[PDB]
Parts: sequence; structure tokens; C-alpha cells
Amino acid sequence: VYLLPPAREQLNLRESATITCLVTGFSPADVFVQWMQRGQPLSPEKYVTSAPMPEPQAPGRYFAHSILTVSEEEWNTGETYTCVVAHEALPNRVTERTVDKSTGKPTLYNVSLVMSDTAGTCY
Amino acid sequence: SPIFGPEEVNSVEGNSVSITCYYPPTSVNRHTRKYWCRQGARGGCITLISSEGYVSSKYAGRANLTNFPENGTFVVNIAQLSQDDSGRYKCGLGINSRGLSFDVSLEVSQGPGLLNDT
Amino acid sequence: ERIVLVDNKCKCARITSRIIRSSEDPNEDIVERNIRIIVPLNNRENISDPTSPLRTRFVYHLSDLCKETCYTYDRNKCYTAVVPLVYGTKMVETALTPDACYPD
Ligand SMILES: *[C@@H]1O[C@H](CO)[C@@H](O[C@@H]2O[C@H](CO)[C@@H](O)[C@H](O)[C@H]2NC(C)=O)[C@H](O)[C@H]1NC(C)=O
Repeated sequence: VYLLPPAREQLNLRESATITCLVTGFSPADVFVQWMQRGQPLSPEKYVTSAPMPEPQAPGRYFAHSILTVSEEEWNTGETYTCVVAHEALPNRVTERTVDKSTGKPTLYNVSLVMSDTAGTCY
Repeated sequence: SPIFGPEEVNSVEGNSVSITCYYPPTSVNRHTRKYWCRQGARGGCITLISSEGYVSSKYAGRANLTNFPENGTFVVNIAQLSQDDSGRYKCGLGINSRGLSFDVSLEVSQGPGLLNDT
Repeated sequence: ERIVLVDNKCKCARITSRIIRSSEDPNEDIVERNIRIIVPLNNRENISDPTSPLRTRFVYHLSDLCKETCYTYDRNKCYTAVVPLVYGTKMVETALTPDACYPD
């Protein structure tokens, strides 16, 4: 199971944000998938998902999807939205993953170079 | 930070003034530069009097500076004040560029009066 | 208000720290490690032998000095290198920095 945060393009009209609990690379089929939120499962009515689509490239394998329309602020405040997958090809048969704003944001850092500008402040 | 002196000192023109600033009595502070500098909106102390002898050209005869290592002190005497002397100053030691120093404010005002009725 | 984690007066390093107690929100504060170095680009590599090259590299394994070849003349403890004088030869002392080697 993977997970991609909503497209920044969506986060410019500031109504809704969509999240893609991509599921793939597995066999057999009949994967159920559910979305946790701090231990609280959402309703299946909150989100939508596919059926196991036969995978083109990986031959004897299936894949599916699911989405959920989190609104702008409703993603902008934390709320990691764990996505949990139920299948039979796992040791404990289950897995779950999650995301937030700050899944990336990797080390933004403003260097600064200064000369010839006496600011009247120590260093 | 380890330098210590009076924050603001006021006097009026024509008078003398004497300022004392303190340093820990260690060996170097008993045997190294003391200075009185004046800053502004231009970025830098301009030195006005030094413990090494140099006196600013505008302060010749006006003022001098003496060090009493036994008191852990150095003293600055200014006489013949004017309203052109009011501004922000600093006592300090060592190289002016660092801050082993202490900031002083100075406000000079004219000698009022002229009113025999009060 | 800061907390000087290290103040190495023979590297002129000074790692302080200060929790920026935020706007009075809950505990979404971030602690903050200020650093500061004043590298000389004037001195030797043998700080106490002015017959060596100057310096190019200035390496700060902060791990090492978060606790001896360090390269600023510390102000308070002073240095010297015995130096020959000739008036005849004599092998005699010096005082490589003043105003701190004063036996007083
Ligand atoms: C290079 O530095 C080392 C240590 O930093 C110096 O070693 C000793 O320094 C003391 C200083 O008083 C002298 O009394 C010793 O005679 C030095 N020992 C040796 C073996 O030299 C060393 O002197 C420095 N280099 C030079 C050329 O002096």
C-alpha cells in the first residue's frame, strides 16, 4: 500500500483535497481496504474504492484504489488519516499507512550572506 | 557583560562630569586598553579617548581617561559639555570591535535661567 | 535566557540554545540551537610557533568539543616561544602576546 497527498493544484481553490490509497502488487484478489483516523475507522461511505483491477504489467497480480475528499482545512490541521489494508498475503494479514502535510518538506533553509552593511547589531 | 557602569548621566553645559566604569580585576583588565567611544546611525564606534594616550582631535583638552587597576576601575572625566555631546556612548576594554564593553547614554542640556523673577 | 551548551574560548565557538516559548498555543514549541564562530584567517596552525603556514581548513567536530590543537589565542592565558638574541649568542624568552603575560 502506498499513499499520495493531494495535488498542490487542488490546494489552490481551497475547497477539497483528495487522497489516493493506491494498492497494488499483490495476489490473490479480494482486498478490502479501510481508512483509519486516530484509531477511528471512517465510514466506507466517507470514501470510495475500486474493485481489484487486473494488473497489466505484473501478470498474475491485481490492484485497486481508493480516494477520499478531505476538505482544505480538514487536511490542513494534522489528522494523519491512516489507510489500512485487509488481505491474505501478509504475515499478520494486515497493513496500514498514513500521511500528513509534513511527509516531505525536506530541510528548507535560508542561507544568508552579508557584507558592507553595518546594522548596528552584534554577531 | 562583565563591564559595569552608570546607565545615563545628565549635566548641563559648561560643567564638568566624571564617569566610572568597572571591570573584573584580573591581570589583563588591569593591563589593557580602556576606551570611550561614540556610535550613531552609521555603524561603528569612533574612538574619542583611549587609555593608551590618544585623545580625539575634537576632545583635546576637553577630557582624559585614567585607570585604577587597584579599584578594578577606569575613570572618564569630561568638562566643557555642550548640546552637541548628547548621544549614545559606550565604555569598554580591548578591541572596540567586540563588545567587552558597556553602553552609556548621555544627555546634555543648556543652562537655563535668565529669569530674575524666579 | 539562552543556555550555553558550549563556549570554547580557544576555538571561538559558542553553541547556545533557547526554547522559543511560542505564542501561547499548546506545546507546539521548537527548541533552537544558535551557533557562532569567529574564525581568524590570520593565525598559524601551530598557534604557538609563528614560523608555520597560516591556516586554510577550520574543522569543527562539535562532538569533540561538546565535552588539544585549537587555534585562537585565548585572551586570558598567554603564550611565548623562547627566541634567540645576539649581542656577543643568547637563547632567551619572549612574550608572544602582551597585556596578558604580565607577571603582576
Ligand atoms: C609547535 O607546537 C608545539 C605544541 O603546540 C610546541 O611544542 C613545545 O612548545 C613548548 C612551548 O613552551 C616548548 O617549550 C617546547 O620545547 C616545545 N616542544 C617541542 C618538541 O618543540 C612546539 O614548540 C611548536 N613548534 C616550534 C617550532 O616551536
